[PDB]
Amino acid sequence: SKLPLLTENGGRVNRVGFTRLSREGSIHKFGFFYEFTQESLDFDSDDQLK
Amino acid sequence: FNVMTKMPGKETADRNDPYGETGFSSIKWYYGILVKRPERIAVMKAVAPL
Repeated sequence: SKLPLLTENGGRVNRVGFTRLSREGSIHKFGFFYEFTQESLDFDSDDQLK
Repeated sequence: FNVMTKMPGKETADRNDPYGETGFSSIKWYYGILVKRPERIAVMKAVAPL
């Protein structure tokens, strides 16, 4: 049914148009930490806690 | 006589016929007359038999 079919009287028939889309992507920030006291690394059982 | 031919091909394409199938051939010409002595032209009208 939809086949492009021409005749001898070639004219404004079978017009086609094209489309252009787009794809996005963002950037997000993360992070975490932890706190310690000098009284937790000075007199503590382990020497290499840090 | 002026004869202008445009054979079907690249020379007949347009936004109306993008495929370029129909050509043509046109003959145009000028003609005139200057009757200087109409006294010398003579006509005669009569009917004719079947």
